[PDB]
Amino acid sequence: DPFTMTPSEDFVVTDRGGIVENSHRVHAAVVDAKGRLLYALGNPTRMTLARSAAKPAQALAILETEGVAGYGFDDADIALMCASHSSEDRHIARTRAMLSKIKAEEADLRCGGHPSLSEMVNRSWIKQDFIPTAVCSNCSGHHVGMLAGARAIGAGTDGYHLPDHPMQGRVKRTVAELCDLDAGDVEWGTDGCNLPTPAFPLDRLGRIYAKLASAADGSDAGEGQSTRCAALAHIFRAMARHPEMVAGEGRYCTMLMRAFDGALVGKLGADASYAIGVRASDATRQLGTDGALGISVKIEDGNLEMLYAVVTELLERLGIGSPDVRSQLASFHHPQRVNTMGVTTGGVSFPFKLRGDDPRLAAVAR
Amino acid sequence: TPSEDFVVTDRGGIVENSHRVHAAVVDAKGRLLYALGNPTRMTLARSAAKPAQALAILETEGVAGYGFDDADIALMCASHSSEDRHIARTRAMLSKIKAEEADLRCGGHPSLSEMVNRSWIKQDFIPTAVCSNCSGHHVGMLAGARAIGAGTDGYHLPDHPMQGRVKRTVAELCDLDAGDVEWGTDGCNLPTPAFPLDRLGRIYAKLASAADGSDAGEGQSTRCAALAHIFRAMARHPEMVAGEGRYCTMLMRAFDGALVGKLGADASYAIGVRASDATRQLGTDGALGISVKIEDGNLEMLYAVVTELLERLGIGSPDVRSQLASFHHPQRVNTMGVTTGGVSFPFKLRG
Ligand SMILES: NC(=O)C[C@H](N)C(=O)O
Ligand SMILES: NC(=O)C[C@H](N)C(=O)O
Ligand SMILES: [Cl-]
Ligand SMILES: [Cl-]
Repeated sequence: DPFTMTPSEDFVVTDRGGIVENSHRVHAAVVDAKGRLLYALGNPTRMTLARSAAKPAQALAILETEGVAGYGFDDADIALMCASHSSEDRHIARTRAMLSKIKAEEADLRCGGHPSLSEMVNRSWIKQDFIPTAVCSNCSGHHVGMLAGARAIGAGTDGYHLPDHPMQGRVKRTVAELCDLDAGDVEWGTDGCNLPTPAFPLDRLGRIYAKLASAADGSDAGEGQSTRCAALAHIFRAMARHPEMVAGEGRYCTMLMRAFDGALVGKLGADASYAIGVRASDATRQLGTDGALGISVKIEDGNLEMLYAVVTELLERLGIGSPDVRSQLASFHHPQRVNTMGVTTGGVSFPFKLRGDDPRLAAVAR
Repeated sequence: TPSEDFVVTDRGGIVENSHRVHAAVVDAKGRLLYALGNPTRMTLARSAAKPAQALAILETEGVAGYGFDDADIALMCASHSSEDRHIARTRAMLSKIKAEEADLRCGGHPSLSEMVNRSWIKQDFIPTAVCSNCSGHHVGMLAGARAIGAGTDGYHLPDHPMQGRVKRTVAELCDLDAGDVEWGTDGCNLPTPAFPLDRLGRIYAKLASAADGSDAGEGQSTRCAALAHIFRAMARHPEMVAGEGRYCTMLMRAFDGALVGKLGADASYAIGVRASDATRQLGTDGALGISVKIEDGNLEMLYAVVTELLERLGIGSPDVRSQLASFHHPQRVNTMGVTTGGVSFPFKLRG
């Protein structure tokens, strides 16, 4: 019965010959520039570890640290501070360039190597028996930013990654401020790169990216801006102009931002979160808001292939982009289900229902 | 009405991911003894149905003349890691039936073992049909085709007599009518069945029950005798069923003949447990079957839940199950060696 559909039924499902294989619960929030909730799937206020979808907010703490401007970080450097890069050689090279700009060494990094986020890079590493190091971390440009901030204020580079360090005090404050949350409403764990990483309600992730895109609109319009809005507009512009620094070739974030060519930024969080800040457009206005928009997504079970499918389907349902823009993401939207002899064995479907109904139909966030 | 049963991973006490678990524990006739989630969930068994499909091969007239041995039969029940020793046995079995690799209708794929696949990548190796994790099963299907004079071209299509036999045999083992088993196409290009999750447990209860009756000298039909043979072959050659470091191999080695277990792609699992003090404490006087499906398809979580289930059920000693400790509580350690989180099992088995 379609007249009693509920948030708890918001799934992305794969099939084999029409028989259900796997299904994945979806949570999504679409918010305006003040964080007002416009559309939802699942539980839009789910307490969620943002993971690297929080890196642009952490990068604002770096950019607002007195003295950092003196180092001459350029837009590509700042995109790398916002990144989960593929450890391509240009990412490793830019990390070494940034270390030189602040006169630090790779031994000053407290993040660690891992297998590349790109299969193609990993394949090359395997052939050469290469063991990744700190400078290869997908979060290396962010760790260099944190080192830069520590040096700028005279705090010292030892322990920049620890919560008692002044840089982490600044990060924690800035994240809660961008979310419009009290400190006790943001929880903190330890990330794969060994930095504190925040958790907060999923819609406030959307809220951070609606503020990024709104700042981009204020800047493009020539409006006087606070130092913070100017810094948010700089982050937006850096990500959108250097999206390959944010991820890498073949990566969803890079292909999404190239496709939209300035109209939005997007960023992955590990274990299948996603965030998008959408500049004001005919599409946002048709959706019922006069400003910018933020979108945030979490796949409950952590599946990345399903995340990219769902995010792409969500952009289509919200009317964001053109069929031709979004067709650049078609391999993510409808993942190949082809067996070892080249026969198509099934596919992906999206039995979820965006909600903004009989008044008696309860939408219990689940 | 199924309850909400999850395995949950956390980072610092904060929920990261959660995975819905379905499980059925059944006795030798298939009566439901304990459950998680929806124990009758319609579920693609994938390679957890390989032993049942292998019974069709073993029951085919003339197949006994090829001289397949127990390790060979274990390969027919396998999702092996494409180790060089699995490749060699696939070629050996092709020689017993006078076939060649071109006769195979499965395709190569990245190895189920990460270590094997990195070895292949380092050497620019392109896997072929003989490397398929289901190669031994395909060689069995070729064997049955040749045995009845069916012709080896198209042994994998539903209208081939071998597939007619497989289709009929799966439903019989499940105790289902033909129309209660649904069929899709597998990664290896064979038909593959879907049926209620509890019937998967039932198949494996029948495997273990046949082993019990064989070990006791009982009046066994030809079918029970072959089910017993399948159980013995898997328990005696668990490295053919999977490979080094693989959960099924380590589970079966740990238990040393008391059970068999088998993985299904997209995170199904089946165990047939021979009658024991453990099963008697669980309230049944014969063998027992266990089947499990992680709704979202996560394998790490599957292995964790299966081992937690063995512990809840008291199957094995604590010493035996501690051999699976790395699967039971997967590592949650970051790139700098710091423990960042863990796995929890906030569910209760319902009886
Ligand atoms: N892209 C990511 O979310 C990576 C994550 N920040 C980590 O270090 O584990
Ligand atoms: N292990 C498996 O279930 C493999 C599966 N039978 C396939 O061919 O895709
Ligand atoms: Cl497939
Ligand atoms: Cl981690």
